[PDB]
Amino acid sequence: QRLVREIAQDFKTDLRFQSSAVMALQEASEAYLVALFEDTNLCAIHAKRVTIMPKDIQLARRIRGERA
Amino acid sequence: KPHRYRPGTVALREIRRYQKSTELLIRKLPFQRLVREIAQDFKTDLRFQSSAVMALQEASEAYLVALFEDTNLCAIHAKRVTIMPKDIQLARRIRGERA
Amino acid sequence: KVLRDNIQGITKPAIRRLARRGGVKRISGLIYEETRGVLKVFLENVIRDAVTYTEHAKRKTVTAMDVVYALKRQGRTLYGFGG
Amino acid sequence: ELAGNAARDNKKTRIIPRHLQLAVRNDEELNKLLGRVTIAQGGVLPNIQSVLLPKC
DNA sequence: ACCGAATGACATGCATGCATACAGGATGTATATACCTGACACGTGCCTGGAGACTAGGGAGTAACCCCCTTGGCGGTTAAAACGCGGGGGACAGC
DNA sequence: CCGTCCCCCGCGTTTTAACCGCCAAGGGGATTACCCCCCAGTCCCCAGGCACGTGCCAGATATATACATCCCGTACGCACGCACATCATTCGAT
Repeated sequence: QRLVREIAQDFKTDLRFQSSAVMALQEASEAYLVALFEDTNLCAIHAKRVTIMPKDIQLARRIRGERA
Repeated sequence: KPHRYRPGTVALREIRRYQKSTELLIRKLPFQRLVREIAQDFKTDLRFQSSAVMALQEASEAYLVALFEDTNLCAIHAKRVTIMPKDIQLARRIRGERA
Repeated sequence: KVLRDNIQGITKPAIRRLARRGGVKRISGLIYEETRGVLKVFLENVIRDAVTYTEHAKRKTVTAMDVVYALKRQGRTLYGFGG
Repeated sequence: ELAGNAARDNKKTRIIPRHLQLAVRNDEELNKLLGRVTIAQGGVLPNIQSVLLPKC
């Protein structure tokens, strides 16, 4: 709730936030993060490793196309 | 006696050539025959309008090329040079079509 | 001792938990940073649109439906909160 | 403008789709709008991965 | 313990490995040249559809009010974050 | 295949800052009223654009030639180890 208020202040000033609208961002971000996580393993296991490193999370976000 | 290029020395040349070029690569005749073959199942004796067929060719190569370039990266990510099918499965997996 | 960027308010163990839900076994230390940046990037788009609908409606208050509409734009629909 | 510019930069005065593809993919700002669509006879941008380069 | 015979160490002869720079020479590419014409560029209709001017009636824009729900604050506990660390096994490089 | 480390992991402290529970204010979101002014609706119309022809051009298209480049061989250095004789050590005789 602090974080959203901080970032939103850049785009505009004095945004009172409806309480219900808040938890949505977590859930949407959570699943997006969760989805972005699982596929990273497949990238990781593909190189026969077990630990994920950021070069993979960059590669994964490319194949989806979002990196560009 | 005759000169021989080293392995891969030739291969990179076509890379440069083909990306510069912008024409189709599949043989024209078989592709029109194949689409007729597959389309036969959905509907009997359909007539393919002549201009329509190459459109399927154009998209297919465009769709195809996108696959290999993507499958190329993971092979490098796998510290390899040659692609094998397991890469394409992965690439198709990540985009979300195979799964 | 909380006055700083709230991005660091996203504690490292919280990330460690999410990796588990995605089935990640082992995590290197360097992940915790780009994950912040990557997540940071994600907010930038959604709120921008979320702000846009609100101010277009002249509303000073961001409401729930504004969120799902923008989320629908990015090809990620959200069941459960209206519409 | 970009297409007409680049085709002229290639010593050609008639605009053709190969020129047209080059402008869109070379400007990221437009690449966002046209990332989805591909153009007939577009041709791929000249690109080779660095690791593919010769060992020396 | 120094003198010989013998032998290991020392010093270098010998041969080799390896690197490197080149020059060749071959091939592909770029240049360098004519002809060629499918094919852009007008050019001429020809009409239809966009503009002008007309009325009519509702939807957007105002004021106006309200109350709730957002924001603010305000202690208490305590669960979770932060920290230390010991180490082992995952990455990773090399053959 | 081998190995190799280090750098994440569990685990123990322990700090705190979320989390709670409560209290308050008022901004403002939500709701109503008025209405005028604004866009849709018609009629007429007229010229912009479109369908068709048309050629000319240059855009192409083909020619021949020069140049750029790559690979292999070549040579050549060199620093090298192996091999070698010699220098220095060692066992026997002294």
